[PDB]
Amino acid sequence: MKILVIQGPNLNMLGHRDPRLYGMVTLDQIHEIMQTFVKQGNLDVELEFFQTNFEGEIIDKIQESVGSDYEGIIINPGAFSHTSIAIADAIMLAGKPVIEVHLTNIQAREEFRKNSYTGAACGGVIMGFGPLGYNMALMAMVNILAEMKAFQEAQKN
Amino acid sequence: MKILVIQGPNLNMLGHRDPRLYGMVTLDQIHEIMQTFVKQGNLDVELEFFQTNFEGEIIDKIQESVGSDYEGIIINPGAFSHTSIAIADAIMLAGKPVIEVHLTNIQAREEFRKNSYTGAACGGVIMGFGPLGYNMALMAMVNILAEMKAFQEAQKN
Amino acid sequence: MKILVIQGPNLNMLGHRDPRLYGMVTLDQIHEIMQTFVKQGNLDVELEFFQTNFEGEIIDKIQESVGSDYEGIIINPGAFSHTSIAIADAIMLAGKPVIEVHLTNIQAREEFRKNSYTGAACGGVIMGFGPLGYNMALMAMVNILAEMKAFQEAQKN
Ligand SMILES: COc1ccc(C[C@@H]2C(=O)[C@@H](O)[C@H](O)C[C@]2(O)C(=O)O)cc1
Ligand SMILES: COc1ccc(C[C@@H]2C(=O)[C@@H](O)[C@H](O)C[C@]2(O)C(=O)O)cc1
Ligand SMILES: COc1ccc(C[C@@H]2C(=O)[C@@H](O)[C@H](O)C[C@]2(O)C(=O)O)cc1
Repeated sequence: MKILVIQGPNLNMLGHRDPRLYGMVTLDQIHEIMQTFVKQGNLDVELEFFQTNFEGEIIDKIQESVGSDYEGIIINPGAFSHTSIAIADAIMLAGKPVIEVHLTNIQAREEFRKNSYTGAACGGVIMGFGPLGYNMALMAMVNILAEMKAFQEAQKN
Repeated sequence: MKILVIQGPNLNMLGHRDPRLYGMVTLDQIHEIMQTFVKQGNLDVELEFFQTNFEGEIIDKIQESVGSDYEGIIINPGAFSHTSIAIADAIMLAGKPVIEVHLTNIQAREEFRKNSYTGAACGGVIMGFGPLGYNMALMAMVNILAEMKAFQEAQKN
Repeated sequence: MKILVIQGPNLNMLGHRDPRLYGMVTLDQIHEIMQTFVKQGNLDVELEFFQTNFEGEIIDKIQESVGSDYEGIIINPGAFSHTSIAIADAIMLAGKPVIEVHLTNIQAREEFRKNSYTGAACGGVIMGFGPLGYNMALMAMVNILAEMKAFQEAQKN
């Protein structure tokens, strides 16, 4: 399975600013960690990574996964989680599993971060585990996809 | 008259997901339905179509219309209707009639879709007729333009 | 010191619409006025100007200044002030002083203009002086930077 990993605004600045809620691990490092979770679990999973500060590039990227070779999306829309009805609408039209990840616990910060329009549109949401949350999402995605295919095996029969 | 039609985010995915509020017709077909309306009524109207998932491309495009061939704009800002103060400000400086269209009835859906910052800046708003809404906007644009022209022609006399 | 000046959406349209709150001076004219203020003060300041209608372009530009030789930013996020948590987050990681400027007094307009997420992340905010507000920001920026430097080399010894 090809799994698309989408990283929203300012996530490329990880490990260069703000080790209060963020630590000192970089975005590339998290992606390396995801890669070795796949490698070593021996999962038939090809990860593709995409980071952007543009809401429209996120929407473009989600729309291009439709009818593509991608079976699922792992997304951290960053600040756009709280504001982007348009990303939420793209998610609802994706026709495939989408898991939202947050590094931080968005229930425990400013009032303006508590709402997630994107999260409400995703099947599941993970927050507050830092980098590990992405490994959690990979484990879930693999199980969701296995379960979906095995359901559609015994489906026709 | 050159009339510019702007379609916002996810509108390019019509007929490719969600047959309930949206049906099964595509964006390209709606645009062919519009041309057909210009013909069957012999309107002296040249249409240019533009879809984007980018808030800034929408703003650039409205701005580009200022002191241009374009006599008016028919716009469906999509989800950005409810959030984009910047698109509303661009509409306010366009110096020409702008009409907002929605496919769905935005008074009858989620609470976060009820506000249209963009619609409030437009001269008039149309919602809940599906594809047909765009032809209704066409008919109004022609009438508004004719009345501006006549008023101006009888302003010098 | 190189100083970065970022101008948000619709600001390029100054003088080309709406002398009610906005007057008749253009964006290019404002930037010459700032240049003049530097020249006349014999300030050792190199200004770089950037305007965009794109939220992600503003965020890329703020990030690009991290680690560079730009020592400060003067920003008018325009309508994104009221909406963009993502731009506020970028300001928070900038690692350098950032001053927000508005031409108009945003406490005295529509209720939706009152909140500035970006202004709250900035060290200081200036509003309602028209173009003059940008020379006020320049004066402050120079004084803040000289203060910061007079402190670094004195804490060293
Ligand atoms: C140093 O750059 C950052 C800035 C913010 C975050 C947190 C993410 C955001 O961008 C926030 O706007 C959002 O509220 C939560 C966030 O999505 C997360 O916890 O992963 C991560 C790295
Ligand atoms: C198939 O993809 C979509 C998703 C949403 C819409 C509706 C338009 C939007 O994008 C919404 O976010 C908005 O609230 C209403 C909408 O403007 C419309 O009814 O045309 C259309 C097609
Ligand atoms: C001629 O075009 C404009 C439109 C609005 C402004 C005001 C600026 C904005 O873009 C607003 O959305 C914001 O609320 C205040 C503003 O930032 C300002 O006073 O500079 C300036 C020029």
